[PDB]
Amino acid sequence: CPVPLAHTPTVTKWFKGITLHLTATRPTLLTTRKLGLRADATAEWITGTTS
Amino acid sequence: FEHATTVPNVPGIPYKALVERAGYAPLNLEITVVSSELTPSTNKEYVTCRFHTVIPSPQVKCCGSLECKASSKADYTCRVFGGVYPFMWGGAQCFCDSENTQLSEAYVEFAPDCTIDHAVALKVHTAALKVGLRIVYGNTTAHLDTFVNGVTPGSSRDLKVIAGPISAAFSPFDHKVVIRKGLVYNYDFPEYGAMKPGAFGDIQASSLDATDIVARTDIRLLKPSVKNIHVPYTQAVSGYEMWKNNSGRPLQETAPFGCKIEVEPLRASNCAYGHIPISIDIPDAAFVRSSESPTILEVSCTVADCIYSADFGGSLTLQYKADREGHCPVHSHSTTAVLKEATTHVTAVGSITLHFSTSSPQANFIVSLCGKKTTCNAECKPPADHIIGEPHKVDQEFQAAVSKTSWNWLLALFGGASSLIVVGLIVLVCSSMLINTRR
Amino acid sequence: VNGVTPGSSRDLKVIAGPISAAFSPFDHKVVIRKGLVYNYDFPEYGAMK
Amino acid sequence: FEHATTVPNVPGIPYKALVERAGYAPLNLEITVVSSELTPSTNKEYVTC
Repeated sequence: CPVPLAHTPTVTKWFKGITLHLTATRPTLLTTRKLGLRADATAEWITGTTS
Repeated sequence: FEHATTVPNVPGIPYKALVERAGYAPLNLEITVVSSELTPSTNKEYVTCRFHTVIPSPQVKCCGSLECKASSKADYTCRVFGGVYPFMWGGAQCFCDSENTQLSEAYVEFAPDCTIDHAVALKVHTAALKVGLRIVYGNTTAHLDTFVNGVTPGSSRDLKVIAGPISAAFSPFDHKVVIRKGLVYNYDFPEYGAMKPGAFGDIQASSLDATDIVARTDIRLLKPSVKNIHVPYTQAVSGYEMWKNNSGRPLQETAPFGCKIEVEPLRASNCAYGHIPISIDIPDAAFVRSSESPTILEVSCTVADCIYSADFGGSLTLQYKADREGHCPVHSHSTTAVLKEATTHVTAVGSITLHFSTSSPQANFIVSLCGKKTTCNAECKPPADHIIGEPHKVDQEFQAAVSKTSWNWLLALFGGASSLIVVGLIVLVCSSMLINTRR
Repeated sequence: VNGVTPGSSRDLKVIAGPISAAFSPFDHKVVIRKGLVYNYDFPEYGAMK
Repeated sequence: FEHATTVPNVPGIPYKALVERAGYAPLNLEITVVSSELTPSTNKEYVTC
């Protein structure tokens, strides 16, 4: 089945931290995890446009 | 001759080593972890899914009671009721009034759709790491897959490669895990036979098609009440669906070390954790005699402006004097720095240049060409770009994280304090002896 | 024997455990042959000697 | 009334207990391990011959 692909998030790079600018007119799942000793995984349903 | 070295368990990183079978010239060796497949040992504890509560049409009797004959059906909990006198579309279905009795029978089976969306519960046991390695040594190269246990020779071609055990053992799966639709969740599912209503594993079986179904669902039946024949009953919400709503986040979004998670079979792929001990009895036909190989009378390291970063942000230039033109191996003998190139066509006399990557702000890494060794030395500046789409190609250590000049300053401060207290000791002893000699 | 599973039979619901010992006869590695079984440190899969 | 008692984990041996409840005469309670089935989970590693 086809699934949509919201406009790729515009990254912003800064000291040991990245900013994701996101834009999705419909609820979209964002998930991030560190590849380190601990995952510190987090999940968030973004909506609209936000950072 | 077998060489051995630790290799960073980082997929796609072309870690390099230099072999030194001194009876022959050095040879460039790259141990590249193409992929990893850490596979846990597991068994299907039971399948589970949204149960379907079959309520077979009730048995009726018009002149006596009915025994609640037990059945092997899952969560079979039938009850007998008097005073039923039920109707049907046409009318009453019994002869008498109170003398009639009814048996309401209900049990559960896997819903037809369960065939697809069934949560295979699995217990997880210490996973054995397997890795697909691409090895290249001189012009010769080979690819292989070795289970990283430290005993099996997952040899390919002539490479007697052996790998493991892992420097640090890690399994992303908890002791208990469950797979759903190819998603996977670490979850303390109830053991076989431990079914509880309204929770995961309320219905379980050895396999979805198996008759060995057991279930706990709080299924209970009320006494028929409406004029029309009926079997009003209640049950906890399907525990599988309840867990579905509150499943949390799957391990594919939560495993550490960047492990990708693949199902069928359950395994962790391209995970990056610890170091892999590697030994390789490379075919000695791959060496070339030191006398037939090029060798360099002299070499010096001049490093250009270099950036410490994950990519090859450093660049250096090597002048050389060589006995004969050819392809010398080149490698870094220092763990803090790694070169991009591994071999270079070299003339009788000229200048080689090499791209390199390092994490240390200093450049005191011993580059080697045809086995000759030269200490590079320079300041590398911090990276201008905070983020790059590639993992750091090297680790770092505090002994090398301190910069040359910062290290000089810190040691000068401690040297000052130590020398001052030394002066104190010296003057105390000297003054004591100066007094007592004439006291 | 986990301490929870109700072995409900007729009107008698019962729970049992945990066992007073974590004993098991089977060693970590076992091999079955013709119905006989032997605890034995066999080499893992992909390990052949 | 959830009576609770330990039982010697011995098959065949009939452990006899007595429940003592305020309003009622004691009730004989004999509990016997007729069978036991200490089964560990296992997975086929490989077959050999």
